[PDB]
Amino acid sequence: GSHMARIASALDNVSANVMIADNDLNIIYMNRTVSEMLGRAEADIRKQLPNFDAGRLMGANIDVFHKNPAHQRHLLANLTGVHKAELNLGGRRFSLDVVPVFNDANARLGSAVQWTDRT
Amino acid sequence: GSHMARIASALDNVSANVMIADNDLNIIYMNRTVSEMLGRAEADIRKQLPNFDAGRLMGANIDVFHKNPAHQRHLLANLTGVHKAELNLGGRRFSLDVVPVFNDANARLGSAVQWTDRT
Ligand code: HEM
Ligand code: HEM
Repeated sequence: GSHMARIASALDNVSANVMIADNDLNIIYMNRTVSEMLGRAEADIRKQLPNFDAGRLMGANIDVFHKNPAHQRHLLANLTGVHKAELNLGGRRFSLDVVPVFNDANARLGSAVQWTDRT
Repeated sequence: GSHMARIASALDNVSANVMIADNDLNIIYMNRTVSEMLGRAEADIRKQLPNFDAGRLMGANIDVFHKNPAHQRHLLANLTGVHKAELNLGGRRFSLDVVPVFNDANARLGSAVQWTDRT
């Protein structure tokens, strides 16, 4: 019944770091490699985001990590295909692959995001 | 359906190198990064598989690259969760994350494989 849960379970143990957000940009799943990766990156990320806490991402909204929350919400709300954003956080480089997820009626369910730590 | 076509399309442009095989172990989709990655690794892979051609992988059966094709077929047909294999090809190391793909009725459709070139 839940497509997001099916995708999360299938991807839980793959190499690719994958985080899944719902339509409100709440983080609802993180696979094992992404949790581990963000744990390692935590020190560096704090230099720019001092209150960032990797152990507390599940159930957090991504707003809090965005200067202008209205911008990402509009972009993300309107995605028809993959969006490749590139972030520099505290000296660390990340490529994000943002993948819009739909049901069989074309109704948007949320976003699957691949993280790649380029550094 | 087609669930595989949806998956292939959603992943066509992600960073993760992804290849998709059907129930008969025919390669039916390759995303962009996996094609490029296998193109770069072609010379080395030829040292061990002299007839390997990265440009001719689409539609090929993977039997041809396996010493005991019956082994992989049995293994793959029976997967319920991710299978993590490690390959050495012409001195190159690859991690494969093999993800069994099911429809919402639990009927197996094929296999999505993430490739990572560890070298
Ligand atoms: C939860 C950890 C996350 C952190 C720490 C983080 C941090 C950032 C930062 C620092 C920026 C740059 C602008 C700014 O700082 O105000 C940014 C931009 C952006 N974020 Fe993320 N973010 C996270 C998760 C996500 C997720 C899950 C998505 C999408 C589903 C996303 C989508 C975007 C987009 C779309 C932009 C700007 C897009 C562009 O201009 O290309 N973020 N983020
Ligand atoms: C298309 C290019 C491919 C090449 C060149 C390749 C090559 C190989 C090689 C050399 C082996 C080791 C067995 C042996 O040496 O005979 C192997 C094993 C294996 N292959 Fe692949 N293969 C490819 C694609 C795929 C795909 C798409 C799948 C999954 C659908 C797959 C699944 C496996 C599995 C399951 C094993 C055995 C894993 C284990 O026993 O741990 N291969 N492959």
